[PDB]
Amino acid sequence: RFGFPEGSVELYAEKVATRGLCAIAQAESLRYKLLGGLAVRRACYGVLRFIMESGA
Amino acid sequence: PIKLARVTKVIGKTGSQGQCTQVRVEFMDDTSHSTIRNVKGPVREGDVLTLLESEREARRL
Amino acid sequence: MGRVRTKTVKKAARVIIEKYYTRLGNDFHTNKRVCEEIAIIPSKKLRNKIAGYVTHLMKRIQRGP
Amino acid sequence: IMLPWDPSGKIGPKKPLPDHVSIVEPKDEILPTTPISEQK
Amino acid sequence: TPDIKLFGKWSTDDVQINDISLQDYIAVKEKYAKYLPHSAGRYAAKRFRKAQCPIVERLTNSMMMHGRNNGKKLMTVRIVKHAFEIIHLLTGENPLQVLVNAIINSGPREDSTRIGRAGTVRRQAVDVSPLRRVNQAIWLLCTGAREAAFRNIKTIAECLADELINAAKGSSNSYAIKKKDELERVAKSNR
RNA sequence: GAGACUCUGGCAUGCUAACUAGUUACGCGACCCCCGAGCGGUCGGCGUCCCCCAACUUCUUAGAGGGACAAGUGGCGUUCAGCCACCCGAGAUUGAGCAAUAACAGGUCUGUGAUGCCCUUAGAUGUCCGGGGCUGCACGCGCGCUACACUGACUGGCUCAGCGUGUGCCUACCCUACGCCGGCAGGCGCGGGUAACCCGUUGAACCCCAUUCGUGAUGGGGAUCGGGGAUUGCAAUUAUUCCCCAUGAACGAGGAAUUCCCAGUAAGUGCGGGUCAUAAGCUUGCGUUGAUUAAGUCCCUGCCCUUUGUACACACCGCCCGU
Repeated sequence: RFGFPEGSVELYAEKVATRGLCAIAQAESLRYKLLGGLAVRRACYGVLRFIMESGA
Repeated sequence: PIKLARVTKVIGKTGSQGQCTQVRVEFMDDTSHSTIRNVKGPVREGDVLTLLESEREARRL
Repeated sequence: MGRVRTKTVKKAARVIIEKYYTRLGNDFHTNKRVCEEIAIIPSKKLRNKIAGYVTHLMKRIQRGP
Repeated sequence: IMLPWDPSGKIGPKKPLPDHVSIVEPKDEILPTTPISEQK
Repeated sequence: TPDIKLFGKWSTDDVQINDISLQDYIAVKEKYAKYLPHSAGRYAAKRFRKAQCPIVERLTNSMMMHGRNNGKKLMTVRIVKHAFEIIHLLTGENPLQVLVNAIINSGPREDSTRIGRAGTVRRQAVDVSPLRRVNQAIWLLCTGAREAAFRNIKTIAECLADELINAAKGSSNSYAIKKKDELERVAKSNR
């Protein structure tokens, strides 16, 4: 797309730590749960409980 | 019967809007005699007035 | 147009005296420096206001608990 | 989410809040001294 | 010059501001004089700091008015400088005395407040302070010459001088006096 | 949540260092040549002469640290909290930015490939092309521009800023020195600039100094209408903008009513950016000249706290009695 010449670029996938201080990771997790019928109550408390276990 | 008077101390504002002010004065010719009067404008302790009605003895308005 | 100190300012002034009453005296610009040296405040202006209440306070401690 | 990293750690986010204050305890402001000439 | 301060020509001395009440508010006879109108002019921050302003500078400030002329000190100095010169011819006397005499006998001594008795309009005579006498004097003199010179062949300099001379003395045919006596009339009515 | 916090403004002859922000003293290293004087020294200068081995303080250059805290003083105070006048100095401070719980059937499906449900879908509500209209006029309402003149209009000469932007864009395009021709619409040639290096010392207006006019709906005022010129584009009619001659209306400080605002603030004056093939009576920033009046209160309009009273609770735009 961006018209860079060949070989001018390189990609590195990288593991992350601290699943519970970032938020986007929690939001995208929360997405599919709500899609699959689940209770808005059980889920919201669960992610909330997990984030607090993390260190926030 | 025009008169003069210096100011001694300011008591408080008055009026429907806080424009007049209560003062106490002595007449600059005898020191014992004294009255209290309403004035308009910025007035400070240490001033001199040109009284016409030499006696009114005003009260709370 | 008014100048009152808040709880953060006052409480720390209390704690500082209750530890370091020997370091301090009656001069502001020395009391200023020692507070910087012992404590780690995030801001220059907060540093100032604390000490100014400290010094006011020492003059009370001279006489009368 | 509100982060805790108030002083530094592995990584320091713009150290501490403008209003949180920490005193250090002396342990040493006692010093019952006398005119001892302890050369050293 | 290290002993006298003119406006270039005439002097702040040889004049006697002749009252006690209107003392302490007029800066003309004081040895703290100035060669010219406006300085910087810090004299607006506090409450009573405006009392320590030279009286001509006060006058100069008030002239430029009615929107067609704002921020035109220099124009007004031209008017003032021409104005004091024309005074000099007609009577051969320091205009400063002619100025204070007007300011003296132009400040109303009595007025009525708008104490409408909580919505039932009926006033009550009161007394007036020195500083407000000084201000309404200047305001009345300035809005004299102006309306006289609006659609006329005279200019502000002549009309200013004419009203000024007629107010120093009691001429009874000047805007300043015709209003001053009116206000005293109304006060004595609802006295 | 307020405060604290961030940005900006105001101070430092102290530090740091400089042709791509950039000088200022010395040498004048040159000023040109008399560049004036004058029979000479001495004064004069803004750019023109450079590599850059003649200083950086004072613009804007920009980083660090410093500085102001009701600290010293006199009164007042439950002598606590704190308040007023002062000594040195900037003495609460221009200022903005960020902004809580609970909410309104507030607005936006015409900002979105954010989306439900209904409608339509080859003779289309899709998507292209030609033209027109969104601007049409017996009337009413609001945000603004110009003016009602002599504190002025016209004609010539003097003298000073700052925030900014600028060439190849996602599907189409710059700011301009210098010369030559004509008033501008301009138009031909060459140069500079991917930028405080070019425009650029951004030679701005109002102001200021001198001539003409003299209360005359007058040379104030410039709507309306005729005629001619040029420029953008594929295309100027319902004149899209601009220039020149003529045309020369209402309007004499505005009734009841009502808006905004107390320090570099109001007001006057004009430069830039957005929109932009063509362009500002609008908005957003910028400087420039620079006042009057207050330093108080709850009377009109509204807000917060406590006490009280209630037949209201979609909550006084309420409930409600009779003929």
